[PDB]
Amino acid sequence: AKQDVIEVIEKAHNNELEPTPGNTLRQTFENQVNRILNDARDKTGSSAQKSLSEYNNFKSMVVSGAKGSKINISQVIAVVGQQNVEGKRIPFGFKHRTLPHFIKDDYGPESRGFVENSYLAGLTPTEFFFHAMGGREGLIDTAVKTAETGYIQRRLIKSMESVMVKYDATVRNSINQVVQLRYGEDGLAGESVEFQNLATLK
Amino acid sequence: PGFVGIRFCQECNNMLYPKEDKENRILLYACRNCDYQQEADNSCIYVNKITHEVDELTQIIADVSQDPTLPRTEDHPCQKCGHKEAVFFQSHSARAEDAMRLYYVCTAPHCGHRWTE
Amino acid sequence: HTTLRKVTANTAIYYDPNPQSTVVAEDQEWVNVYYEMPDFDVARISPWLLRVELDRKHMTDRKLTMEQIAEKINAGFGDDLNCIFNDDNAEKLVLRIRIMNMDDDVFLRCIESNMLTDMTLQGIEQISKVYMHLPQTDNKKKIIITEDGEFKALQEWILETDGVSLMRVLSEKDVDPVRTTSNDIVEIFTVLGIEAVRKALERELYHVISFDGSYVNYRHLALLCDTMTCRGHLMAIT
Amino acid sequence: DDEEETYRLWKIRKTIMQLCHDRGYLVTQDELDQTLEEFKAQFGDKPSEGRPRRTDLTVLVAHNDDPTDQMFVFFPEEPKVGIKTIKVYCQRMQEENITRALIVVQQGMTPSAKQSLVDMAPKYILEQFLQQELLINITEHELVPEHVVMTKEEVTELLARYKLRENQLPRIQAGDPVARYFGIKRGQVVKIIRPSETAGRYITYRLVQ
Amino acid sequence: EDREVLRVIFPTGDSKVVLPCNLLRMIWNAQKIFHINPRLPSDLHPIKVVEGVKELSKKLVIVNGDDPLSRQAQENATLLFNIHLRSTLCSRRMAEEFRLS
Amino acid sequence: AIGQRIVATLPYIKQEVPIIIVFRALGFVSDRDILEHIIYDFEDPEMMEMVKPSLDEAF
Amino acid sequence: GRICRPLLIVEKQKLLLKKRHIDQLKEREYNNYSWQDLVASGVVEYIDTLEEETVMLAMTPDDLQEKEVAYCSTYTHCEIHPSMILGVCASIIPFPDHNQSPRNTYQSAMGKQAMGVYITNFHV
Ligand SMILES: [Zn+2]
Ligand SMILES: [Zn+2]
Repeated sequence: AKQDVIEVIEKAHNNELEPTPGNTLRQTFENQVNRILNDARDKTGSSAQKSLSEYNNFKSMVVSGAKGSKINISQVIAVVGQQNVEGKRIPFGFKHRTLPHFIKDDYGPESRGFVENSYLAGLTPTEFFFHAMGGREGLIDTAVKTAETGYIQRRLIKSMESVMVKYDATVRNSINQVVQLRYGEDGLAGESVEFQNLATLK
Repeated sequence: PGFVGIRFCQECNNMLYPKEDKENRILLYACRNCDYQQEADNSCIYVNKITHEVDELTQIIADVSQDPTLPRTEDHPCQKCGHKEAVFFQSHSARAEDAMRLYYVCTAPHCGHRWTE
Repeated sequence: HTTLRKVTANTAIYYDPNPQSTVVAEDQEWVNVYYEMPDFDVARISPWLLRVELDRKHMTDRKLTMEQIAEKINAGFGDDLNCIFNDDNAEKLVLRIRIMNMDDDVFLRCIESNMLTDMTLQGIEQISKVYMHLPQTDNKKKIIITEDGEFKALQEWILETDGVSLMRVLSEKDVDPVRTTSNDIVEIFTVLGIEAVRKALERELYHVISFDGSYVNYRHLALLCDTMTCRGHLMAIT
Repeated sequence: DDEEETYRLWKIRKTIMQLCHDRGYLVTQDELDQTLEEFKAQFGDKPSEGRPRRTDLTVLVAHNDDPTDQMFVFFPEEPKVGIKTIKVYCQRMQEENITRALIVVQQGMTPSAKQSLVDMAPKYILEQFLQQELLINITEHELVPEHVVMTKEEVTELLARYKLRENQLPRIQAGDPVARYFGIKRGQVVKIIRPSETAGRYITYRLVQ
Repeated sequence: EDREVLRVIFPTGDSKVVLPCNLLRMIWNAQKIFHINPRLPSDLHPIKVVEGVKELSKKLVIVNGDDPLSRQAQENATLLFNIHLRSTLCSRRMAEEFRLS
Repeated sequence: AIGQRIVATLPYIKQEVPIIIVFRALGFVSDRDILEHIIYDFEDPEMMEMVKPSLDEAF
Repeated sequence: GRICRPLLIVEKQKLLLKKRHIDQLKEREYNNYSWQDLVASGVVEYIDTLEEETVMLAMTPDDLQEKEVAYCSTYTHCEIHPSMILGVCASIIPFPDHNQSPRNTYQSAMGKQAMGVYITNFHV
């Protein structure tokens, strides 16, 4: 995968790369590199998953669905993978560099935040910092979405709070205006319904 | 076509603005501060390069070859001096979409030749 | 949408006192081929010329020609702004403007800066970009019923725009006015109405909820969407 | 420049015929589905020079229930229609003893003209339409459900069945695109029939405002 | 006719629907409660299936009233379920698929 | 209006001020002097045309 | 207010920190050879965030080795140790490079609520 990314970089450097419709050359190069590295991550994860025995306890908990996922196993055994900030690779926070340990204009996988180690192998210092950046993104998202989502929740509640099913089976608000002549267009409660198949449709 | 530069009066050192002389039907450059006039030599008053076909080799300076953080290569020798080593870097300039193009500079001192593959 | 700037390579203003002997050397052929017969009022000519250079790539990418461009200029500004041009054969796609009769040169600069922004050569305003593609998912494919009675998903071209003019795009030849829609619910309300925006709003909320694989009972979406549309207008939850 | 002009005229006429048919006016099947070539044969393919002139595109239909209840469709030539043109059309309607009309403007209509269209409502119910919004029949859109103007007897039956007042039904604006398509005024109720994924079919009723 | 109504309701061929009663599970429950032998001929008259499904459909009331407006609203409220019911409790399916008594 | 104008939001002043006005207020009245202070390479017409609107606005 | 950090200066492709400096640092308590003597020897340098942009760092002296394909070959500084990127509470995590980073953040927060002996003179 790293040789593939090197080949794509060499193509871009020699102007042997032409953009695809709907994207600029930078975006096309980024798409190619990200596709290569995602393919590498998925292939390595499949290798790790097939390596597992029936006695593996990660596989036990993932199989039962109790906890974990196959991506977690891949990150613990195979490779942690690409770290993204705002949906893109690690940005050039220095001048044309992600860290002072890299050369300028280095779009390689390790420079831009591809963790080629597993959690058991251990991250290198640059992989450690990039992974901390990616995890900081999740912490910020978790801590910032709450206010907006809670305000949305309160707004929805105050907008619909008094809408109720009446004894004539119509759904009405406090003003007694009719919102639905029957709840859900069918006058049925949502606990008792369930998924089925229409046998004469297909 | 090429751009057109600003030219200043010879008396007040203010910029000369374009003007047309109907009597001779000829372009003049005249100062709206003093009463100076000059016979133009280009005949072009304004140029807009919407395509922005700028040769970024002109923006490069040889001093960048002293940067320890730039990558160096031995595979692209200098055509002007024959030095083997050379630094390379991308455009990293706005208004340039196809900016994966590499620009090379010779690391030999006092040569400073710059080129592109 | 394509403005003159999107297809233009470079503009310039010259002082050409007599078009017969132009300032530029490569534009002397077609200018005399145009001037040997009087097509316009040569007396009502200004010495300030505005030469614009196009680029073959953008001309071909839109199937555009100097004829259409010159027609659009002579329509937006009438006969007051003369425009001439060569054939689509020369190595450089060039066309020359003059003003027919603030000073003249400033007026040429102003109309240059305006034409390069507001002169709509082709397309619909407010639609920046459009992407054509084949939908691999059946939700955007064309689901028909074959003569045998089976559901068949036809793999057809669909366009996704970056702006919205649903009002205009619907009324275009070879555009489906039945399935063409938008995600801007306000335009759906303005163009199609309250029940159309009710249905579209239900679709968009369902898309937001289900994109992460989740599922919410439809009666909850229906109740929310009826709350926002039961009074004939789009009632924001605010 | 000209083929597209006649195409637009044909499309506008097609939408107008569909609209009149949906309002309940007597429209023959032949003009209801009129091919573009048939339109060119009947009106021409050179509107720019004057064949067809928009004054030749004028439609006059009669209601199925009442032959005396007719309706006009005028196609003014000027892009921005002025009050004088409205007065001319109202004069013609007075002469021919017609009380309903549609004015398919091209660019728009002046404020004085709109105020004239609003003030004299009890005499002549004449509506305003942009040619841009008649190039498509919005009722054929997939998002638009089936709208049906109920009669006063039907509305009374509805309010008596569900035992409610008109202000308790959901609403539809008088300026709604579909309300304007069906030419319905305040006080009228429109029955909307739409498919429901939980019930199969759902009928709701919206009062015009 | 129900098939065409479904085809206009679900213009995409998605038969997954959310409905009150899981009729296949109830049929399975009946098969196991009464020890239905799928290999033997059944003693269920297909006319009994038709009549029973019609009476059942009459007994499932979401909108109450004999007036035509209530009749149409009742038709609409249980349309999809009644289609599912008629296509599941069909006489042929009840004869060669479920083989209920 | 025609091009891009350069302004300067000085402290204790609630209105934008053209840069050329500020340069003249500091004793540099000739346009040559101001562009000597702003543009250090006179072989570059791009910088020149981008500063020209500010001069045209302050004459 | 300029936050900076110390780094080992690098010669052509070698550290200036020779073995003699380590020798004098080992007997730090006898010959009073301290950190300041290391800085004064021109072997260590404080580099701020803005000067790091112009610096080419080696993560370890192993990066200064001549390789089959040289990455840089023109380094200017070296890390004293990469683990010094961590702070006080993250420097207590063992094997923090084998954890998901949110876990390291949660521990760095939870080492501060951990009981111990907050200070020796707690009796007074
Ligand atoms: Zn002067
Ligand atoms: Zn050289």
